[PDB]
Amino acid sequence: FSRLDKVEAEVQIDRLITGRLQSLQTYVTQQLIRAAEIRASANLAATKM
Amino acid sequence: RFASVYAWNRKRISNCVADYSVLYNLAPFFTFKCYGVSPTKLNDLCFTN
Repeated sequence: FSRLDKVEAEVQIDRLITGRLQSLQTYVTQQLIRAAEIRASANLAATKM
Repeated sequence: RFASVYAWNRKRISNCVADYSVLYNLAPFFTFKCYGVSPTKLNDLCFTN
């Protein structure tokens, strides 16, 4: 925003927003898998108790 | 005098304040396009060489 005109900076800014945003989406998906695996372990632990 | 194509002259600029408005004054500068920066934002940037 300090070097490029607003007519063209939209293209530059757009290709970077999606990339950062897409990286967050991957991280959330990984947590869901890990949470699912832990939930299975907890049920096994509860049965043991 | 301007030198030939194969003998382009290289010039040094250092330690001075640059105003690009005086560049815009001359009429026949009908070919003025820049890649790395927007032409209208040259008045609030600093360079090293």
